Amino acid sequence: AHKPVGQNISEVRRNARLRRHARLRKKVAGTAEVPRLVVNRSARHIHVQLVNDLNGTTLAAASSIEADVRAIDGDKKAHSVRVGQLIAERAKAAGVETVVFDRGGYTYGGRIAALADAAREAGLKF
Amino acid sequence: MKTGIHPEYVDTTVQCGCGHSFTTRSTKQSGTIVVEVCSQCHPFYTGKGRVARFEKRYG
Amino acid sequence: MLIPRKVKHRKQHHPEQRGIASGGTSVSFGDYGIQALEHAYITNRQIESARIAINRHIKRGGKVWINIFPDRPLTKKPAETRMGSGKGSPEWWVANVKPGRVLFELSYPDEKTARDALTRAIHKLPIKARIVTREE
Amino acid sequence: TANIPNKLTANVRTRTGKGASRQARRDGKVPAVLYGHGTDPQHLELNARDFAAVLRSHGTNAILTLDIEGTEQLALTKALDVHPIRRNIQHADLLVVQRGEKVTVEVTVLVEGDATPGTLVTQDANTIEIEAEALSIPEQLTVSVEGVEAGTQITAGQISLPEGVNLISDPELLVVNVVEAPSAEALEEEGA
Amino acid sequence: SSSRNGRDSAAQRLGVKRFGGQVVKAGEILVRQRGTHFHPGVNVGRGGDDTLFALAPGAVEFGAKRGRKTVNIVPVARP
Amino acid sequence: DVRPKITLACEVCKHRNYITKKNRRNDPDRLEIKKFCPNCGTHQPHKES
RNA sequence: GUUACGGCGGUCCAUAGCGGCAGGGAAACGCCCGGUCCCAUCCCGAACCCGGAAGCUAAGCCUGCCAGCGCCGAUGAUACUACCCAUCCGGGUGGAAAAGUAGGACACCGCCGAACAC
RNA sequence: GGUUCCCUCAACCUGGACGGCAAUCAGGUGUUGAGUGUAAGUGCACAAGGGAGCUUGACUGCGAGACGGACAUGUCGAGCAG
RNA sequence: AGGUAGAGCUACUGGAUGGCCGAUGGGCCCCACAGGGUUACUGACGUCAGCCAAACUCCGAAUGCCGGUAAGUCCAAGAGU
Ligand SMILES: [Zn+2]
Repeated sequence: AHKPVGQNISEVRRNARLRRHARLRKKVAGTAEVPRLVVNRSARHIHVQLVNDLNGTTLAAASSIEADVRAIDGDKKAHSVRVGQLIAERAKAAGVETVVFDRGGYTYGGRIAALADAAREAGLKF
Repeated sequence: MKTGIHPEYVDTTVQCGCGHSFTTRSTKQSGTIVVEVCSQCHPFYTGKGRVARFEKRYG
Repeated sequence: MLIPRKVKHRKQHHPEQRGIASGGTSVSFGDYGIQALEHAYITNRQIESARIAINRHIKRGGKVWINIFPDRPLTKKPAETRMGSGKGSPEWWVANVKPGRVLFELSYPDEKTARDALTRAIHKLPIKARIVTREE
Repeated sequence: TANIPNKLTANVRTRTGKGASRQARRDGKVPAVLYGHGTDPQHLELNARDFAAVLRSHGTNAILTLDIEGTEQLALTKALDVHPIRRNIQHADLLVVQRGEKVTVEVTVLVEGDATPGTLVTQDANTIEIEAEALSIPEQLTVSVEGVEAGTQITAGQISLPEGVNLISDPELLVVNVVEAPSAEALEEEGA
Repeated sequence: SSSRNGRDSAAQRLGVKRFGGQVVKAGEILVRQRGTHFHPGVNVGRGGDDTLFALAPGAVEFGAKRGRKTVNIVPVARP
Repeated sequence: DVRPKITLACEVCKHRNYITKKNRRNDPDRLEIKKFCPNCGTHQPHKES
């Protein structure tokens, strides 16, 4: 019988991110007029959503799991630009033109900053 | 590793009194050191001039 | 004489003398006990006089429990002074007793000497009281 | 161990409250409640003198068979409300039980015998918990202090229980603590 | 001798000014307090000295969110 | 006085726009700080008199 | 539409938690490999960041069963109380606890997305 | 003081040269018992508590609507422009 | 919206009764040191049972207060502003 003594770094990392995501969400919130752009990052992919916090409903969502994004022959940040452009097309196809950015806890920079600037040049303003 | 805050660090080479040699990295600017006791020399690992002064003049 | 080591507040209002006792209305340790039938402030001087009276009757054997403690101070202002200028310094410690409370207990091998011993203690207290046992 | 249920006549109350319960007591009655796995509590009334006679000769854990408007019902006495001063019985809880059911019950332990002449007996715990059949609850539990010398902690796990009765409380309670009898100097220093 | 006591300070008239269901204007004071015994809710702000005031006209409504007592302002629908 | 009252003046128009306090033991020198000068209409360096 | 699946939220925010036993890797979620580049350590690529895909569900995460601990908790009775009778005792109409008992309970609800099916 | 970002204490158990109950180091338990310049109270772990970078809003012209009030005083405030 | 009456306390801060266990101290004997048992001894920590508080609170009324609403009195309260 094996009995681990402490906490794996995965558990420490996970609870620390949710800790600093809630500290973020004490200010930003989603409304139908000005939705919220939630981004989730992993070691393989990146996800975005447009959430309306008034009733807890998701408007549009783009992700790196889509077949067309996988075909890109760049690095991880090259797929983040592709994912950012998809959400901007889907955001404006539902009448949304202004959003607020929810970085999800992660540091703003690198992959996250690549996605946001891809969705800024594509029409969304935030 | 920050740029200009750490001691200058270069690969070295240790040579013992039993003829053993290693290939390690340390902080010594010389590039090599010589030691008379190693893992192969000290009695506690192996289990095997004052001594010579009494063993030469007196026997 | 029983005296608390320290009380947080030295000069306190008078303990209220309304209602009947909520807890302590039963015998837990000994075989016999003294149950109160009136409200009063039982001073530590009366408690000491009332457990010595129990001691002098059972002599050697038996055990005595005291279920109340003089926690609450009553102040007295200095003699022959006009009213006013502060509140007096505490003098004697009392225990707020309500009807139904069990004050003393006793554990002695025979009944007549134990019931007689508790009666000597009742005559030292400023209230009506009775002797109770552990049975319903 | 087998018991015979005690017959009592219970009348269903019409009005409940503090005014109605006080009036019922003045007429020589005790309000009572019959809950349990019936899961629909009945607010009953019992004759004050007849109910207390059953308690006198059978103890607090008395099995009862009640007559509610012509229908019988096995009941157990769960708890009693007693005035501290008047020693009344202001209320009573009745729990519905059926034959063969196991119920956890507190029974009294009694001390008997005559120990060493130089010792004093001090019983610490008045009751211990058991778990017996509906009709197979002992009316008392007996321990013996005979020839017991000096300091001995009689323990709850050393009490001779009948068949079909299992101790529920932990087996390390201190029930009877025989001790050397205090002297005239031990009396004086204790309590000052 | 004498007494060393005898001081006190002016009562500050703290407390709930507008109660549940009571229609208020914008900027109107709802609760005066020291700490956040009551936290702000929707359309309610917290002042410099922890005063809760309405940010929009409506009706007062007390709630509870994540273990915290809150004060909320709900709109009144025009006829 | 340890904490005296000091007047901060614009370094362009020499107008005395603000008054505040400082500890002349922790800050033996004249306090230098930027504040809005209404006469100039923009944030300018203000230095203690 | 199906799932021992992944995000984002809610409940006058534990009936949802702690603990124990047995199980899962389809895509995802993770540990994991390395420090060329954006970036970083009051020292340290541990962390934050970046580029990947040899190993594993051992941990996080998720599923099922437990009532040992915490949690919720009546009916009835009592304490207390507004008004009213009552010459010092007390009572009537209305309201009604805290503790305890029978019990409940190893959560419930909504929007998107995956793999498969249609 | 302003803002942006990061963090979780006290106590207890175990192992360590001077070193001891208690200094610095390491692992575990630990949901607030520590801390908040300063009395007490109301709050604060979502931190208002600990750490770091830049900084001067410790502004100018104003201020719908309110609290409190013998009067004179006193207090809160969204929002507009520079 | 409250924290009074009541009640409750391993739910906090204090006070406090009796058992059980047993570190720490006087030690005694272990020839002086570390090396083990002993108490008419002192007894932490923990635990079982019974309690107390204007400046204690995990709880918690009846009244009173603020607002809405439907009526009542209405040739009068001889009301309110
Ligand atoms: Zn100027």
